[PDB]
Amino acid sequence: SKNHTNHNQSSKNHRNGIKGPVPLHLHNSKRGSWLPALVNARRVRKHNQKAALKKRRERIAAFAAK
Amino acid sequence: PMREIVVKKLCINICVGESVHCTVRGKKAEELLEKGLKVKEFELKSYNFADTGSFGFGMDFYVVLGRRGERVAHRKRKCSRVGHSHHVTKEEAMKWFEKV
Amino acid sequence: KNKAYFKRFQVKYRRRREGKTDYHARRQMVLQDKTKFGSPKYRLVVRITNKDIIAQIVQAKIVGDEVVMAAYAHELPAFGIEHGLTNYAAAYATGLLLARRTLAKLGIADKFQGAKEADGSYSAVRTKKERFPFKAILDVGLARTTTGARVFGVLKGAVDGGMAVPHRPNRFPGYNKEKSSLDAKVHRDRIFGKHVADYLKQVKEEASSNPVQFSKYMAAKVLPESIEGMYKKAHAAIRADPS
Amino acid sequence: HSYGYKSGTRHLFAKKFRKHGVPSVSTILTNIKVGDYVDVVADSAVREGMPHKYYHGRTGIVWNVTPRGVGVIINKPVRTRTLRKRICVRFEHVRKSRCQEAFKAKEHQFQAYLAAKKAGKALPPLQKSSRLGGIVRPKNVEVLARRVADY
RNA sequence: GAGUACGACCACACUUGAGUGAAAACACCAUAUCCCGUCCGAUUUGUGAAGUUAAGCACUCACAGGCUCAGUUAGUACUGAGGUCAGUGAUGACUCGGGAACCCUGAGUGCCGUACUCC
RNA sequence: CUGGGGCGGCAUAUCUGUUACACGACAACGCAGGUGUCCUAAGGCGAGCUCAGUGGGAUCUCACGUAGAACACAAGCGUAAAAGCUUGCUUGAUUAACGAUUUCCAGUACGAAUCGAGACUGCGAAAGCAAGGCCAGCGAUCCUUUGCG
RNA sequence: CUUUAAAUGUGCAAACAAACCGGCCUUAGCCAAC
Ligand SMILES: [K+]
Ligand SMILES: [K+]
Ligand SMILES: [Mg+2]
Ligand SMILES: [Mg+2]
Ligand SMILES: [Mg+2]
Ligand SMILES: [Mg+2]
Ligand code: NA
Repeated sequence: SKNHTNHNQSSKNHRNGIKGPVPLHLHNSKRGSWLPALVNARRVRKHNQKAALKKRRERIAAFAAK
Repeated sequence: PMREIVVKKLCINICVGESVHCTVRGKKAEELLEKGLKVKEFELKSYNFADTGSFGFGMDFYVVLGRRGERVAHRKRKCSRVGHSHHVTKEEAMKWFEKV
Repeated sequence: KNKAYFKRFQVKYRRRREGKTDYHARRQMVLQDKTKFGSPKYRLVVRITNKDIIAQIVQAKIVGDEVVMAAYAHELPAFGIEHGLTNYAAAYATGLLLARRTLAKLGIADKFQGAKEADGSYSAVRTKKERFPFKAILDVGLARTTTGARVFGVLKGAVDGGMAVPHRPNRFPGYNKEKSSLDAKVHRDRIFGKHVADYLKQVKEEASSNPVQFSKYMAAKVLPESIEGMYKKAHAAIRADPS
Repeated sequence: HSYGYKSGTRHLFAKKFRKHGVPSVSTILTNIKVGDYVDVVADSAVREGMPHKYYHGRTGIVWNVTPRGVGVIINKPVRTRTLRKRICVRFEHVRKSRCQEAFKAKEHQFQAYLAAKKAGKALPPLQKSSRLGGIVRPKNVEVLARRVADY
């Protein structure tokens, strides 16, 4: 009343194929990594965002003036 | 001159075995084993000698003797082995015992 | 020792066969944090032969260790020592000279002068664990670490020179295990050679009643009371002209 | 018969003949950065931070570095899809990988060719295929035949 | 051409025997009041230079045994694919491919770094 | 559960070697054995030593000795200036902001394990090592009970 | 049981969200410092 087999399983698995892995640049979360480096990275990202806002404002002013 | 066979250590053990070891070295140990030599009349059996060079003969005596420079084996740093020629032989030990 | 014995036999490393290296200690000595990506890390090698003292600053590498500075006890004649070359005072001088040479090479000299004099006291070393000083760790090799050894004399010399070697004063001569304190006066006595002077004086008091020890010292006019000034002059010359 | 962590590893986790011993100093001095390609090979003599027996021959990329540990991303097929498993091991159980060596050599060679073309030096003559034909002048000629002594 | 200190690879470097070793080193070696440790200054620790190359160490030598690299073994053993092949069967041959090992015989017996020093 | 059922036994949770076919996976009332405990040291660290055995000599002494011993218990793997033996100090067998992960796997939990951040500490001259004894030794809702705030 | 060791296997890589070559900005992150 208890039987085990692996007969049809490979065919079933390959019907809709073995899907490949997600590219490494996606779902690239950093949670659980080394905290001392994580904190410094966060500070640098904040500075970068401020810089991007300033750059856009400068672009807008230049286009308007000339 | 470094091949001069000299006495290194003399150990005396008393085995009571009921409900003791001691080693002596230096100019004191030479003063000892004079009582043993006198008691044995400067005469012991040939089979008492051992192939290494040591020998011995209540308190049981045992004297181990060899050339100098055997530190290269008991040294901690850069320990090595002493040459076989520099090791003392049974016949040489017997000759030394007869001479002294 | 049959043929099978030789067929299955793994030889040890070469420098373990010759009995020069303790690899278990060397691994933990060169090991560093992996989150540092190979920042420079130096160790202080102190080796004492029968008639010489060698002290060098070493950095490990895959191709082989690289040496940054090196001091020897036989360069002390150029500064004014010609008698001991092995005792505690010689060790202190060697350490101080090595530290001065290394700081002069790095150019960080004139910023970390350590202590201008010697007192035998213990002052904590400043480490990251105001600009920080050069830092190295101490490798004593296979030597036994007992209180009052010469390796710790070299260490004290380097620390007084100005390097930052972490340490505790549990192995300096004037240290009592029960009292858990240090005797800076005893340490200064041993640095400047009071023990050598006293032994020489006793030997000169003897060896005259009966007519090898201190043969050259006695042949020269080395009076047992011309030692502390000699060592102070040696220190001043070393600090003045390390090169 | 039992689903233990280290079941059936008697030959897998075992030192090679006359190669026993703890890791060397070059292993300790090797440098690993995030984004490197590494091989996961277990060392039986460490026993701290070993990976599971599944990951003993796989190659992955580094996503995390700690004081004495590495984080590696490794693919694993489970039924109809492939997972991205994240394993934490000590630094003794990983080894730098030469799987991109040929690609990097190709890139360097192309850059060298571009530099030579810009400079003006003469390029080496291109290689010749071995599938072409030509006149063959033989030094020795023999007869191929079964002889009586062969059986 | 050498020596010492720190080393990477970890026997072509190991194990067993002889011969040689300029200078400088490295060792044996002398000693025990002070720091230090023991039944024992033997090991270890301190303080020194009277004797040497005896020993360690280095080089050369030796069918040495081991180790390393080739050749024979051998297109053999085994093996992926094929047949309404053979044989009662064990098994075997053929067609398109891959391809060893023990043994046996030749050659060899460390190499590469940083610093200081003596020829 | 069951080569009908009953009697017997358990593989009914769980570990090693094998079955098993050189990645991983792989069954039988298949084979040979284990587990529900034990340890304030049999845990942590530093130092000093070298084991099993063999030969010669009067428990002691010398020479050899690649691990043939020992690691609480079954087996496998690993280990020689140690991971074994002796010894000195100790309580990292604590706490650890709901950090991440592996094995089983439905990619759920439980048990076990790996890489970490913070506190307060232990050993060590130092670099360092230690949040038990590597890997088997264990348990939901409701209810009772203790601590905290 | 064992070094030696196949054939069939099995992981990864092979230029457009990648990588390469010289300015600059930010961070304490490391280092005695840069
Ligand atoms: K079924
Ligand atoms: K000694
Ligand atoms: Mg398998
Ligand atoms: Mg130890
Ligand atoms: Mg457990
Ligand atoms: Mg256990
Ligand atoms: Na969580």
